[PDB]
Amino acid sequence: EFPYYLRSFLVVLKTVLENEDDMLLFDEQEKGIVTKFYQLSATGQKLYVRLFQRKLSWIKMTKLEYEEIALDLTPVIEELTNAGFLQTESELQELSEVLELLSAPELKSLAKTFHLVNPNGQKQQLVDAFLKLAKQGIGAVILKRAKALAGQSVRICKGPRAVFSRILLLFSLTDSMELLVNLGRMEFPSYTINRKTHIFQDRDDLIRYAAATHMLSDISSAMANGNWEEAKELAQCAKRDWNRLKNHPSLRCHEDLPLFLRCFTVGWIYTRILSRFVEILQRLHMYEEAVRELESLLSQRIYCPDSRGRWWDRLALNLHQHLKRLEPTIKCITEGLADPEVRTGHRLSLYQRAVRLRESPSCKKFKHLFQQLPEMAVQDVKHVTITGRLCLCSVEELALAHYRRSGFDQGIHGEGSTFSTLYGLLLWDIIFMDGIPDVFRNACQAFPLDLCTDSFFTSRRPALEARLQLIHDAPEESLRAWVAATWHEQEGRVASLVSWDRFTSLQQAQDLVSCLGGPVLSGVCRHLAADFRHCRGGLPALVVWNSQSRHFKLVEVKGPNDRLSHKQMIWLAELQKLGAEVEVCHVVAV
Amino acid sequence: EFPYYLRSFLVVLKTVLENEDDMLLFDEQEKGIVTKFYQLSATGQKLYVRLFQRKLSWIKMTKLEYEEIALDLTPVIEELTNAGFLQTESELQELSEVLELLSAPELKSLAKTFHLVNPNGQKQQLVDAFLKLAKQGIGAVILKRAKALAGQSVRICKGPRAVFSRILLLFSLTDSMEDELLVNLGRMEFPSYTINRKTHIFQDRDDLIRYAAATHMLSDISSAMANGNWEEAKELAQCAKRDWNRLKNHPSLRCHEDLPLFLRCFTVGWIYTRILSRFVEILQRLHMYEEAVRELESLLSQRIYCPDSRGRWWDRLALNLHQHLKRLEPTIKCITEGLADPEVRTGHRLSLYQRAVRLRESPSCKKFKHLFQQLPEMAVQDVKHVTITLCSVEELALAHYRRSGFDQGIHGEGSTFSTLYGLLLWDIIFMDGIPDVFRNACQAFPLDLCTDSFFTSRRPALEARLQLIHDAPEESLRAWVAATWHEQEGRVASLVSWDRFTSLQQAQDLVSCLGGPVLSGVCRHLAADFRHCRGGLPALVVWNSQSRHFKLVEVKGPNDRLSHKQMIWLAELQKLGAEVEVCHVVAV
DNA sequence: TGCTCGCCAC
DNA sequence: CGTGGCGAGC
DNA sequence: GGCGAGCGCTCGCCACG
Repeated sequence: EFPYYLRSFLVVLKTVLENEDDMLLFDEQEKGIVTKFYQLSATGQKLYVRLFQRKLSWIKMTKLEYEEIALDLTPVIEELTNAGFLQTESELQELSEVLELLSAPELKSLAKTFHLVNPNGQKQQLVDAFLKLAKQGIGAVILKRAKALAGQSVRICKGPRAVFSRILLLFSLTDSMELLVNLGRMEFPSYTINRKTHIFQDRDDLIRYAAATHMLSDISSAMANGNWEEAKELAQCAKRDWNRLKNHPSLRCHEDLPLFLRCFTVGWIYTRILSRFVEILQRLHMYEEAVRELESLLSQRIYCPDSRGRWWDRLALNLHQHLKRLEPTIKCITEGLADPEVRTGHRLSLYQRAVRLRESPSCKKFKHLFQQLPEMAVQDVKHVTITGRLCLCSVEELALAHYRRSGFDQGIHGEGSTFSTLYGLLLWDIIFMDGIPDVFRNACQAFPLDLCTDSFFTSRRPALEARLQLIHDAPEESLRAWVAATWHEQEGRVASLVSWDRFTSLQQAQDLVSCLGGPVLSGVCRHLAADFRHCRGGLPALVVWNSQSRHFKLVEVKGPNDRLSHKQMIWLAELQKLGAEVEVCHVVAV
Repeated sequence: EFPYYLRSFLVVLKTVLENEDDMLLFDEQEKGIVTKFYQLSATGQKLYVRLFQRKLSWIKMTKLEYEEIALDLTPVIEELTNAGFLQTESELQELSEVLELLSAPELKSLAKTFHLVNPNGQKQQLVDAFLKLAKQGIGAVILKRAKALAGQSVRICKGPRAVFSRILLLFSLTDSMEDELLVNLGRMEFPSYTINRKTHIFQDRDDLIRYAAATHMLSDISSAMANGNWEEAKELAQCAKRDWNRLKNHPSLRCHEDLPLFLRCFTVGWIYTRILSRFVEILQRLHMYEEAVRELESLLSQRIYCPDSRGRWWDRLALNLHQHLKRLEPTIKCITEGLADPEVRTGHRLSLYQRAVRLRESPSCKKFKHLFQQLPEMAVQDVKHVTITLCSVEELALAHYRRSGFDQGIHGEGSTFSTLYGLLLWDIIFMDGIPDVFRNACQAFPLDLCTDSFFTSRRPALEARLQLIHDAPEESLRAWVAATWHEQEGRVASLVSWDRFTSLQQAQDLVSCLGGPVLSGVCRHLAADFRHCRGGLPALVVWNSQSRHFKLVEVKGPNDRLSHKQMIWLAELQKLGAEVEVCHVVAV
């Protein structure tokens, strides 16, 4: 009677409409459109939302079926059309739009009808042949005959759609760079909402934000399908639209935001776009151009500081191998090493490349450029080998089976989620504490907005310092009981850090915290609090333990062609320093 | 002083009364009613007809205004009541009947009176609330209070009304299903022919009555559908469906099967078949494609009624399976049986074939290849399309061709050619000696017009006239047209639009441009297959009156697409050497 | 084919 | 001020 | 041709920056 998708859509509208500063990002005609939506019948509201969730494009009216709403949708379509929310095929005026709507057999059929050569050609080829054929006019005729085949067709009008689209964005900004159906059914974590800052300066700021989003979505799509040439041109235009925008007043206010909010601005999105542009240029072998763009990204310090390590490291790689330019390479590593935002994984990666360069014929002469190098070296781990199966049932599953043979009856393979879940269970009320401005912006967040930022720790330092000492010296019964508290009071609530299914039971989690002990846990929680983005990624694939003796090993698992990455090497050593027993398990090919 | 509606009503009575066998389809009291009507006063006759043309429903006497009948209608009402033609509110005893008679203020007023919750509700909601409330009776009280509001009121008595109703039907059978007696009657001059009865259409008085009630039901259902009342339309059809199978092998049907096709359309079974055919459209509007298909298979499983419709049926059946149902092999079977069926005329045939080609040529259907082997190679040629950028979509096209040098032009659709056909072949279309096509003096067309036997019954005269037209020089064409025009202008023929041409001269100029071969071709198609020919003809005919260049144009705006029939006829005209075009108007 | 719009005697 | 929710007429 | 109704959308009022 009152279905989930509508309920969830109604919640979102209510929230955004409630907030006056958000409403300042719409002009009067746009506000009027939301009003008009509210004026629609309930059957009208249902159809619009079912169409708004669909791909923005025409759909066949005989494929519309929502029996619970109306047996025959025609008069509802009519209402939505009269109100300016939907169009019918009367407004189908682009040949490409209609050619996009037709299936393959149909397109083929139409092709034979017009005596189109090579009709067996793939859809893009057919569409292009028709369109070219129209450039002999004839286009109008191909159009009408296609529409006859399509039958009655409807599309959401793009004006109103983009309004709701930007409202969506405003409601959940952290999903933009990451609609979700389950919303009616998911239980969210507890916290008190506390909003303090305007994120978007104005209507136009939102619109530029939205267009950046769609571009990023376009480019991503192209890359996924191996269309790197198309991906490049779209990126180059996007690149042009960004420089053509840098000048705008709203950016000045974005630059004033702390990092964990700054990620929800137009500029941050284009920076992400530029970062993918780097990968695209390389796939296309344009290593020269990739390098200037990298130097450009690295020359500014407002956006994506978290990414700098990835950038420096790729820049060096392109110089060292792609460009073979040895002295700027050394320069790069030294600046990179000097960059305080680079976390230890990429740092180790950069250094490792310096050593490599300082020790081959190529670089004997530049000896005086290598003096600044710190002697940051990383400890040795214990290494075993096992045989594989296949060409593979999951490497990790094979490892797990072997350690169960070696007397480790318990074992988990959540990667970073293992520890991050324990972190979550031990520090829940601090992660979600009140008094920290702007970290909670709606009641449907899975995490504080500053979580993956340096200011997470600095903003909760007193509480964090007191909790980490309390864990470090906590008795085993304390550890188990703290975990149980959070587990019992929060189980099911959706927290991005926590995997409610990672452990088979509270008891398993209690047994694990007992084996790890307070000192280790404290060490791990400190690193995650202090530097979450970097820390989360280098954690061992596996934890296995003997439930009687509480002997445990934290295992990184490596098949053929699999080798420790820099981050993983930095973390295995750190764990080893906390006295935890660590191992690298290699599966060998069968 | 003697108005059209009465004149026309008098003609209808005259015609039916004239035929003694038709009069046998009423009993004595019913005949007596018609006598009493003729007994009724001239002011009386006027009021009765004005009320007979209204819905069968109560009317307030204080809402009656007909100064042309009487300044005070009270005694006229009284005459009609005493004679048993109207009933007054003394016989108003049904709650629903009275609740249907009240307007909005009144229903609201009554609502306050009985302490109804929401007297501000809409009328139908109030009517329904009162009627439910009456299901507790208290009906009598709601009735009297409603009548107090209505005032003095009358309704046409249903017995006598149904007699006149069947008389009307007998006069003009092709008005009965028309929805899916006419006014001029005193003033229209009808074509010449000889009156010719040879078959009884109705086996008995009862068969006629069942026929008439089927007609009214079909008319009811059709009305509902037209208003988008598809749910009510469905129920009505379901009942009608029940009444037909409830009757099926009844004695009267045997005699209906004996009738030639052009009378068979005036029998109960044919009407229910039409009803079931609307049933198909209803089920599809309701998306009930499963149920639609059994009904189609059922209508196609009998071959006594509506062979004209078989093409529509086959084609819809194929589409429903091919789309939505997606059941590929029976679809192919269906199309092939359809294509095999000699009743299917060329428009739907083309439509069926088109669908076969589509199915025969996609990966989904490679395997069924052995089911396509019988396929005849009936193909229809591709025509040329031009485009230009409301006002008059037809009017815009007309203006454009005037700019392109075609100073004359007619937005005539099929009536343009059908009118020319009429003017060139009138005396043969209406020639004497052909049994059963002319049954009374008030027909607008021969009864066999829409039937196979139209052509076969006039074949020798047609063959000789079509050859004569094929070789006719301009001057012959102009002269023949003028002859018929001058001797028949004004006569009501359904084929002929006396206003389609601006003048005789325009029609003569057009026949001069078309020439004999084209005209011959057109007349042959219309004679051979009139129903199908009439519908597919181009929206426009435009011509240059000096050079006699003409173009036949079909016009398509946004959301406007060539139908199968139109594609078949553009090709045919092109084959006769006429220049044809499809003109698309694109949005500005 | 736009279109806001639904019938009832003339 | 400027804005837009927002409740009575054609 | 007559309208009997339905009925969804402007114009002012207030609040809220």
